[PDB]
Amino acid sequence: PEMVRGQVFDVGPRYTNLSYIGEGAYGMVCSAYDNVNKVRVAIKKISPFEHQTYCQRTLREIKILLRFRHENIIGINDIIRAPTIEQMKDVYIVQDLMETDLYKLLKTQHLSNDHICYFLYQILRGLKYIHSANVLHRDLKPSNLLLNTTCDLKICDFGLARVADPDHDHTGFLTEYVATRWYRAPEIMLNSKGYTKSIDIWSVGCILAEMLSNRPIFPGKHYLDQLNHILGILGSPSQEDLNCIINLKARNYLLSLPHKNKVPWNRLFPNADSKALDLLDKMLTFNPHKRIEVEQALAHPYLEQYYDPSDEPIAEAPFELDDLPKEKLKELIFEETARFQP
Ligand SMILES: *CCC(=O)N1CCCC[C@@H]1c1cncn1C
Repeated sequence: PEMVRGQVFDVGPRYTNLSYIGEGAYGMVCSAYDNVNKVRVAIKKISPFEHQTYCQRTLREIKILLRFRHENIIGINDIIRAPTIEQMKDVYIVQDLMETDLYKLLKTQHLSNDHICYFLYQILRGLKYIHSANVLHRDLKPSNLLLNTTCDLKICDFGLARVADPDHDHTGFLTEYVATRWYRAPEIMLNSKGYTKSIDIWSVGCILAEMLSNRPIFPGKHYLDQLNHILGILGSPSQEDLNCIINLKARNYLLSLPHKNKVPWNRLFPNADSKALDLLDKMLTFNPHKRIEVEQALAHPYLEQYYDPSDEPIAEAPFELDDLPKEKLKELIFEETARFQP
C-alpha cells in the first residue's frame, strides 16, 4: 500500500503519484493521478468506524453527494474500500481536484466586482439545488467553496447537512451548536436548531461581505461574542423582530442590551457595488422569516447578468440515523459504497 507521511493511504493502482495536501476535517487528504480518466483528483481518507457520530457524518455526506448531480456541487467520482465489512477500516472518497478555495483565495487576492458577482451567482445556483432537495448544508464558509483555474465554483462538505425541518426548529437560549462560528445566524444563539433554509442564506450573506473586504464580517472570538459582533453592525432588533422571539431568556437578553445603531453597509464597504449591498442587506436580515430566500436572491438585480431560472436546476428527488448504532452504520456505509466495487 502507498504510504504518505508514514501512514497508509491505500488508493490502489488506479491512483498513483500521490502528493500531501493536508489533514482535512476528518483525516488525511492527497491529490493523485487517476490512471483511467487521465487527470489528477482529490482523495480524502476517512476512518469513522469506532464512533457513531463520525459514521453518521460520513454516511450523510456519501448519501447526499451520490444523489446530487449539479455543476456547482462537488461530486463523488469513486469510493475505495476493502471488499468485505470485516476488512473495511478506511474509506477513500475520490473527487474532482480543484486548485483552490475561497478561504485561500481571500487570504491573498482582491476580488473584482465581476468575480464577486460570478462567485455569488454560483454559490446561490448550487444552493438553489440543495434547498430544492429539502437539504440544508449548515456549514457554508469560504473553505467549503472550491474553485478551479477558470473560477468554476463547487460547494464541498456535506457532513453537517440535514433534511430541513422548520416545524421542529425552536429551542432555548444559548443551545450549543456544531457549525462554524463566524458564519452562524443570530437565531442559532437565541432560539433556533438550524433546521430551516434561512440558516444557509445567513452564511452566504457573511461570505458575500467577506468577498467585499477580504475580512470576516462577524469574527466572534467565542459562542456569545458572535452575537455581539452581529448586533454591532445590524444594530438593536426592532420591536416587531423581538416579538417574533417568544422564548423569554432570549427575548430578555436582547432587551437587556444598550441600544446599538445600524452601521450603514456603504460605510463598511465604501468600494462595493450598491446592488451588491442591497442584496447583502437582504441576506443579513436579523429576522429569519424576513430573510431573502435562495430563489429571490438569484432574481436580485445584482445578479441580472447571470439569472436564468431555466438554467438553475432543481433536484428530481428531494430527501432515522440519529440513534442507529455504529455497527449498523458501517453496514450502511458498506452498502452505500458498493456500486464502486468491480
Ligand atoms: C470540502 C473541502 C475539500 O474537501 N477540499 C478542499 C481543500 C483541499 C482538499 C479538498 C479538495 C480539493 N479539490 C477537491 N477537493 C474535494
